[PDB]
Order: sequence, then structure tokens, then C-alpha cells
Amino acid sequence: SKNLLKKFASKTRKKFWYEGPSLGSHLTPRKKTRKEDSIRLRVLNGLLYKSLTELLCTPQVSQEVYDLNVELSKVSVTSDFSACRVYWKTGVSAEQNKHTESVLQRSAAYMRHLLISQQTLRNVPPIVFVQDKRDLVLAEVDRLLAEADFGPPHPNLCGIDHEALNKQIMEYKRKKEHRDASPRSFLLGEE
Amino acid sequence: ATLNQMHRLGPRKEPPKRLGPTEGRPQLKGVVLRTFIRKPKKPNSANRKCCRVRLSTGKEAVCFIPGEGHTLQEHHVVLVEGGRTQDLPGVKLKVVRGKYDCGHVQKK
Amino acid sequence: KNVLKIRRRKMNHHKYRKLVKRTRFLRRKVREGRLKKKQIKFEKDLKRIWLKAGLKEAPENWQTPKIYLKNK
Amino acid sequence: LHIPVMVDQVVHCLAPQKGQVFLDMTFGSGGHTRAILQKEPDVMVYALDRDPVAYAIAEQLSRLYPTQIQALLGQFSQAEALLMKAGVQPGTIDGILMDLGCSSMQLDAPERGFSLRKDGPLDMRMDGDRYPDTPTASDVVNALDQQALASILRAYGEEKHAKKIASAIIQARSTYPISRTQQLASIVAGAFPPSAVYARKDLLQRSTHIATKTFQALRIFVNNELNELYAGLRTAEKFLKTGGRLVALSFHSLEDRIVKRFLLGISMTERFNLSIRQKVKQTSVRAPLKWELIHKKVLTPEDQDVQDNPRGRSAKLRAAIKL
RNA sequence: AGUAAAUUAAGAAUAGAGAGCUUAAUUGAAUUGAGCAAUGAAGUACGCACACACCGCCCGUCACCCUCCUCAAAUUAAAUUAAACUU
RNA sequence: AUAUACCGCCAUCUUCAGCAAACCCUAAAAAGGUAUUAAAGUAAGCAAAAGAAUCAAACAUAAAAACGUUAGGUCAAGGUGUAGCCA
RNA sequence: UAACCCAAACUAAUUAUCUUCGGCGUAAAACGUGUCAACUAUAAAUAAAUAAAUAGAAUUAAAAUCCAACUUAUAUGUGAAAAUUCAUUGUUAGGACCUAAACUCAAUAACGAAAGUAAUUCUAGUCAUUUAUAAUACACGACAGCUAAGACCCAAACUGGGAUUAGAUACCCCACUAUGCUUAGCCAUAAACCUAAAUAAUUAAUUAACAAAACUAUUUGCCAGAGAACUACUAGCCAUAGCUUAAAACUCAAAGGAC
Ligand SMILES: Nc1ncnc2c1ncn2[C@@H]1O[C@H](CSCC[C@H](N)C(=O)O)[C@@H](O)[C@H]1O
Ligand SMILES: [K+]
Ligand SMILES: [K+]
Ligand SMILES: [K+]
Ligand SMILES: [Mg+2]
Ligand SMILES: [Mg+2]
Ligand SMILES: [Mg+2]
Ligand SMILES: [Mg+2]
Ligand SMILES: [Mg+2]
Ligand SMILES: [Mg+2]
Ligand SMILES: [Mg+2]
Ligand SMILES: [Mg+2]
Ligand SMILES: [Mg+2]
Ligand SMILES: [Mg+2]
Ligand SMILES: [Mg+2]
Ligand SMILES: [Mg+2]
Ligand SMILES: [Mg+2]
Ligand SMILES: [Mg+2]
Ligand SMILES: [Mg+2]
Repeated sequence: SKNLLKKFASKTRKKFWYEGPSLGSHLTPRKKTRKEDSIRLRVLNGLLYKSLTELLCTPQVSQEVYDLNVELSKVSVTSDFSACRVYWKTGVSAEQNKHTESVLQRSAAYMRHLLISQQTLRNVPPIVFVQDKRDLVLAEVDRLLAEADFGPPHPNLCGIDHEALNKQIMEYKRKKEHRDASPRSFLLGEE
Repeated sequence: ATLNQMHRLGPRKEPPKRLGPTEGRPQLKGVVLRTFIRKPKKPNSANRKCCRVRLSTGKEAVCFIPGEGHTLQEHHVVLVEGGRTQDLPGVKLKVVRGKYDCGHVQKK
Repeated sequence: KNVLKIRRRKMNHHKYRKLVKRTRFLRRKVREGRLKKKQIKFEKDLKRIWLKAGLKEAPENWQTPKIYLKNK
Repeated sequence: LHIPVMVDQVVHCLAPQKGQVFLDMTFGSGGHTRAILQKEPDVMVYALDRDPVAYAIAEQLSRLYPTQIQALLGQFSQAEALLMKAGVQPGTIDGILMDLGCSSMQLDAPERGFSLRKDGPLDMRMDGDRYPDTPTASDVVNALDQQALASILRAYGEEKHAKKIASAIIQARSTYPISRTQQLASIVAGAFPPSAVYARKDLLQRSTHIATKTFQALRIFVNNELNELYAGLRTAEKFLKTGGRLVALSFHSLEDRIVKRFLLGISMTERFNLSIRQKVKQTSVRAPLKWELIHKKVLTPEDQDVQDNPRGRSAKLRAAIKL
């Protein structure tokens, strides 16, 4: 009789859904921007964010990776869908991050297998693990700072050039001291 | 509406035809009281010649004087007719040229 | 679907409410006097009835009720 | 007569006491200076003004207190030299009172040209015969072009209608010289229809003339009060004792901004946004504050009092201690 | 990048007249991102009461003249009635 | 006199990528017309590209750059429409 | 100047002749809700049968508040500040309170005429008129508001204080009222909007657009260019700066809906 979902069913149907049995060219393993592509890539980034967190903090990948307990900063797939860029949260310790980077990357192939096997995502492209460049720079600006040595222990204000205006005044003081488209032509015979 | 509702109400009620400046009469005779200029509402630009008159009914109205040039003055007698002046708001009467004191436009 | 027709009514009601606020005291005196005339008209209409019927005085024990005054 | 406005707030804020040296950079009529010398008869005070008439008033009033008041004549920029000629006697000044605006005597007297309501010459120059070559408002209006003249009205008078008002002055001066205060007022009031002559109601809920902004603009430009004020506050800080209390009164926003920005470490140089994407919030500073603001909180005089002195309605009292 | 910079020569037009112009040659660098917070452009999505196209459109208080209407203290003005019954 | 009647010769976005014409399609079309593992678009012109120039070769530089935008500039290069002067 | 129309007429003004089987999601138009009559239509013999209707009583988990012990020197607050505050702050498996409001469940779609209703328990309780169709009657009706007596954790018009600004009677910060709560009564208004009256059929012999596919029949209500106008006057009302009912003059040649 009264359905709360009716209010927003038609609005969310153009924002979060497209019609027709068409899959994108990118989504294949091997142009003009479309709205369906934005939907087809937004949902994958959410599924992979949900599904790639069910591997890092779960025991399937490995015992060391399970112990790593890697939370993820964000997941973002390329528009071409050639590969993925799984950003991961990066602790302050640079050395540990370097080791964690290598560990995750080695299991990238197996992690993909785990998702593809479970059937959450049928055709997942190769995965990558990247460190946020912002985080790396902030760490580097701290490393170099520690290494670094600090050594041994009026008219223009208001906006009117009062001086120039005074000269202009003193200088002045020195001087002081729809019709042709009708059928008329056709109906007369002027051809 | 249903056939029962059309029966209970019958034909549509017709608002009465309210009268205009001439009060449902072809013409009225009036005495000029003042002669002045009225400005046409934009987008038009002119100094339209009008006059106030006291009609035979006893009311006073503003009447447009057509033609290029009139000799009307106060206390003159004129025969007014209907017809609004489209640019002049409120001017719903016009003077008849060639009747009583008002005369035909002098041809150039 | 714009709200333009709602905005015209919005301004009319706003301006009308401020007009009533300015002349609130005047409106009060108009009403008290309109009710008094409303009461006199009611009494006279009741006097017309018994006088037309032929009575020279109102029915015994009858006093016209004051129905428009601040009785409630 | 004009009572010194908000003097009680200044007097309490200054707390004049024996053995303290004070300065007044705007003696003018001397009402404020006399109030400081009444609370404490043993206080030491120095006076200054740009008007030679005002300086004479101080010299005449110096008889009342032979050494407690020291009279000086000059601008804010020339104040440092005048106090330097005296020597180090001002030295660590406990308080510098920098009241702003036109003197009661200056604007009450029609001859000085400050009053548009009265008919006088268009002098509008606080400086008297001390400098006879200082251009008056008559010279400013008759010389500057629309571009220059409009900027004076827009920048110093906060004139909303700057191009129309400026053009009327340029046309009027060509027809006849603009030499009288009322002549200029009519010229400014002629750029608009007759309805706008006296229409601009103020926050006071009292109507005012349409050329009040032109007189304020010319008043500040002829006397370059704003630029000279920038140097007066800087020289007060240099001459202000550590822990000394500064007190200023700002009757319009332009002077208030310099006093408001100065006492909070902000700079008048700061560029201006113009009502598009202003970052009031972001949806820092080179150094910290250099003052202990006894009364960062500002206020105008009481509205009842304002009726008695409408000139002082917009008086904002800004008090601070040197750090 | 043989660029900038520096330093030369010639030419046009003149009787003569440039610190200007056109052209040729010589010597000969530094630097180019872990780019897009902003500015501008392009693309995609969305909004629009704009189409003179945001330097757009647009709403109220205030101000004269003119049109119509309402209320209201009182005053007066005309209007408008209907019969009751005795002998 | 009028570059707001124009030709002529140019500036500008511009070394920007579009312009115009003939067709075809739409449960009507004010317009729009793409998917390559292809779903209504197609076959030709101008520009671009190519080519030529700087006398090997490349690169580079020049030149080239449509249709429009700014009633952009020029009646004083010359010519010319309209109006005006002719002791 | 030449053409055109009418013609002993011709043109102007005034007046009259044409009059409901059309509509009601978005353009005017389904009433805030339900019940009882009389007609006009219809024709079946049921209903209800523990998910949050409603009313009463009892009850309480979390988080606050107050009190106490101990305790930092600050606490609070913003984009950044200021004011405010140290009578504060943090902890308490300490005491009191039962004020106020009911996370998850709820990705559910139930109950009720609508309004509205979801912490737990118990008591009372929804149900059969064939069906549609009702006002001048009766009973209801969010929030805000009024009246009297209480409550008071938190929130908060107004107000005061602080910022911002050309100004800032605002947006932001802090404090604190009316008020939101209970018990009696009033008030009767919502974009009371699924912007869909109810009921019974049909899905094909059917694209104005958009929304929510089209469409027939029955009954009532409602609409008739826009503004003036949720207005003036009238009548009723516990309403008194109120609600319902609801015009005309005058102005305009459009207003309005969808794309
Ligand atoms: N730049 C400047 N230098 C010095 N004095 C100035 C000045 N600008 C304004 N003044 C003067 O300062 C005074 C300000 S108004 C008068 C206030 C004074 N305290 C009194 O009691 O009268 C006037 O006398 C004015 O002429
Ligand atoms: K016209
Ligand atoms: K040309
Ligand atoms: K709704
Ligand atoms: Mg209105
Ligand atoms: Mg030469
Ligand atoms: Mg041109
Ligand atoms: Mg080419
Ligand atoms: Mg031009
Ligand atoms: Mg020529
Ligand atoms: Mg020329
Ligand atoms: Mg409607
Ligand atoms: Mg405040
Ligand atoms: Mg309270
Ligand atoms: Mg209603
Ligand atoms: Mg509701
Ligand atoms: Mg209402
Ligand atoms: Mg009403
Ligand atoms: Mg009424």
C-alpha cells in the first residue's frame, strides 16, 4: 500500500544502474566516456575493497600475511581495466613498510586466485600494491631532516598612489597658476 | 460530471456582462474640463493628447483625442465613443472628430 | 517543478501578517463594534417576531440571550 | 559643545597615575586630554595635533597645568621628529591616545569647510596656515579625473556609486569652479534623481544626505589621514613603554581596520577578496600576537548617548598593551 | 639549443636624416617535476526560474503622480413596509 | 560624411579541428544519428595531413591554416554604393 | 501614387446572435480522516483468526544528571579564533535518581480511518452491514500555540555574550529561557502529498510528454484564463494578531505544464 522505497527507487535507478545486456570493452582481459562505465567501475572498486579486505585480515592468503593484518587505504581499478592499484595503509615505520610491501606483492597472484575461486569476482585482472606518494614524501622529509645538520648552536597600502595623485593635483595647480521568407517572390513569379 | 450531477446543476451559470465606459450606449456627450498629456506605457514613446470630460451621465472620464492636432479647450462640448487606447492605460474613451466643438483634422 | 506559485503566496501571507501586526489594536476595536451591531440586529429581529404576532410585550420570563459577548 | 566621547572608557583603560608619561597624538579641542589631567593632577602628558588652531588651544591650556601637558604641532608622521626634538622626555610612554576624526571646533566652524550642512569655503583641511601649499578639497575635486576622483570616493568614502558621482563633479567643475561646500553637495546630489538626496537611512535609523560619503572621502584624502595614521600607530608602538596601554577610537571602518589589524598582528597590506569563494572556513601566520588586548571587545557608544553626539556613533574603542 | 644572452656586419627607404626595422654571421649557456591545491581549456555527469544568455534573471522596505476598492466616528438624506379592530 | 553599404588587403581565437553540401534512418524529428567479438549511418569536397621551400639526408624553422567569432582595422593605398560642396 | 473591398451607400462605436455529454498525478480541479440518511447504481451471502493500532498499569538496559572518593592544572570551543571555565577535568566492578528518550534487530514493510504507531510484560481490544455513494450531524486529527498545576536529563525560538563582515538584527562559538514531558481543556492547521476519490472489470480488439502501462463502468465531490486573493464583506466557532466559508472592482494577453 505505502512503500518507503518507492520514493527513491527511480532516482537510484539512473545513478546506480544501467539497462541492457552489454558489458564494457574494458572489462575484458584484453574512447568515448560512458555513464555505464562509471557504474561498472564503481561497483568493482567496492567489491574488490570488500573482497580484498576478506583476504588480508583472513587466513586464506598465508600465515605471515594473516599476521600482517593489512588494512587498506583504498582500491582503484584502471579505466582500461588492464590492472588494479590496491593502495594499502602505511605505518610510520619506513623499514617495516618496505618489508610489508614485498610480502604483499609476492602473494598478489594467490590473492587474486582466492577471489576468483570463491566466485565473488569472476574475471579479476592483475593486482598491484602501492604506497601513497603523500605518505612516502612525508617520511622522506623526516629522514632527511634528521640527517640534516643545523650548524653550530603607505600609498600602496590604501591602494591609491597618494604621491602620484598629489603630483597630478600639484601639476594641475601649476597650470592653474522575417519578411523576405514569405511567399511573395514565389507567388509573383520572380524565379 | 455524471448525468445525475449535470441534471442537478443544469446549464453553466453565465456571469453578467458588466458595462464599460459608455455604459452600453453608442456615444455620450461630455464637456471638456482639462487638456493634458499622457505618456504611453513602455516600450512606446510619445506625448499622447488626452482630455478629461464630464459625461452626460455625470461621471468624469479621460478621453484620447485622435488625429494630428486639436483645438479643444475647457468648456467645449464633444461626442465621445468607445475603444481603448492600447498604449494608454485607463483611457477607455475617445473623442469623435467632426462633432460639436471638436472638428475634423486639418489636412496637410 | 518550480515553486514560483508558492513564492507568490509566501510573500502575500508574509506581508499580510505584518499588516495585521501593525493594525492589531485597530482591528480589535472594529471587531468589538461589529459584534455589538451583530447583537443589536439579533435583538431587533427577535422583537419583530413577537410584535408582528400581536404581542405588546415579549413572552413572560424571556430575556434575549447575549450570544456574541465574551461569555466563554 | 562636544563632550569627549567614550572618554570614561579611555580614562579607566589608561589609568593615569602619578609618575607616568602619556602622549596624545590628536589633541584637537583637548577634551580627552583634559579628562586625563583631571583624574591625576600629577600625571605627565604630551599633546600633538595637525591643526595650528588646536596647538594654540593646547598652549592656552598649558597655563592650567604648566608642565603636566606639553603641546606640539604636526602630523602623525612628524610626531616622531617632534618628540625626538623634545628628547627622551616622553621616552617610555605609558599610554598613547590616538583618537581619530575631525575636531569639534574644526567641523563646527563653517569657515573650515568640513561641514556640508553649512556654507563655507571647501577647505576641508585640518592643517591651517602651517602649510599653505597643502591642496584643499577644492583643488582635489577640480583637478582629479574621474578615475582618480572616483577612487577617492570608493576607497576612502566607501562610496557605492563612484562612477556616477565622480562624473557629475567633473562636469560641474567645467561649468563653474567648485569652491563651496554646499555647491559640492548639490553636485553630488545631482548625479541621482531628486528622490535620493536625503534617502540613505543609516543604522541609527536616522536619514542622512547623499553626499556624506564624498565629504568623508575628501576629508581623508586632503589630509591623507589613513596613510598618516599607519605611521602614527607604528610610531606609538616604538614610543610606547613595554606594558604600556594604547587606546584608540575609530569612527569609520577604514581607520578601524588599520587599528583592528595592527593590534592583532594583521597587516593593512593584506589583499582583498570580493564576495566570491571567500575562505572564511576551509571546508598559518608568520608570528603570534604582539599585544595583550585589555578590551579586544569593541562597542559603539550607547544609542541614547549617540543622539547627543551623532558624530561619534561609530566610535570603536580598541585597547591594547605592548608586548 | 646553436636557443637565450653577448658581440658584429649589411640592407631597405633619403639629397641628408632612427637608439627603429629587415636580414646574415660570431661566441655560447642554465634548466625542464614523485606536477594539477588553485587558474584556464577539453571531456563526462548533474542542476538551471538564464536565452540580452551570471556584466543574467530577480524579491522586499522607502519615495511622487494616477486608477479602483475597503474600513470607520458621527450627521443628515431620501427612501421601504404592514396590518390590529369596535359599533 | 558613413569601415554600421562595400571591394581590396589584414588582425584575433589559430597550427585551434573543424566547416559546408548530397543522401539515408526515427511509433516525429525542437533535434539526433556511436558501440570493431560493432547496435543506423553512408559516399564525395575545403581545412588539416601529405607535398614543396631553407639547393644530400633527416629533424627543425618558415610557409600553410577552412567555415565562423570581435557590425575588429582600414572611405587618408587605390576603387566604389548612398548623401553633400561646385565663386 | 497605384491597387483592393464594398457600393447609394460606406466606415466607427454600442448591442445582440454561437452556450454543460469537457476535465481533475505534474497545467484550474479527489475534500486531513472515518461513520450513520435519502436517491441512483450494483449482486452477493461473509468476516476475523499474536509482526510497531489504541488505552491502562507495571517494568528497565544503555547513555546522561546529581552526590561522594581520588585526581591533571587547566577545562571547553573553531576552518582559525574569541568568549566561556579551573565551583572545572579524568577514573570509580561507589551511592542516588527513575527525568527524558527507546541502539542493534530494521537489508523488515506490519498495524491503524487518517493522524500516527516498533524497549519489555500483563489486562482490555480490532471481526460478519452485498458493494459504491454524506452534511447543515457525530467522533477524530502531526508540529507549533493558548489555559491551570507539575516535571526538567538533554535539546532549544527569544535574549545576552564572543567571532565574522563595508554592515551581519544571520550562517559558526558559548550561556540561558518560552517550548518539547505529565495531568485536565482548548486550538483544528501541514508539501495533513502515493501531489493516485472509492468500487468492480479487462489486458486487446492502447505511446502528447514526463511520472505511476492503458482503459471501461457506477456514485459522489470538485474545476472553468492569470493576478488581485490562504484578501474584503457575511455567517459559524472555547478560536480575539485565529480557523473554516469566500467575492468584486481593477490590471494583463497571457499565466501555467512537459521536453
Ligand atoms: N594625521 C594626523 N596627525 C595629527 N593630528 C591629526 C591627524 N588627523 C587628524 N588629526 C587631528 O586629531 C583630532 C581628531 S578629532 C578631535 C579629538 C581630540 N581628542 C579633541 O578632544 O578634540 C583633530 O584635532 C584632527 O585635526
Ligand atoms: K515602439
Ligand atoms: K572590409
Ligand atoms: K509527498
Ligand atoms: Mg503579492
Ligand atoms: Mg640612417
Ligand atoms: Mg568592420
Ligand atoms: Mg600544411
Ligand atoms: Mg566598428
Ligand atoms: Mg577618396
Ligand atoms: Mg576618416
Ligand atoms: Mg493544481
Ligand atoms: Mg549576538
Ligand atoms: Mg526550560
Ligand atoms: Mg486545509
Ligand atoms: Mg504524513
Ligand atoms: Mg492558512
Ligand atoms: Mg482570512
Ligand atoms: Mg472574514
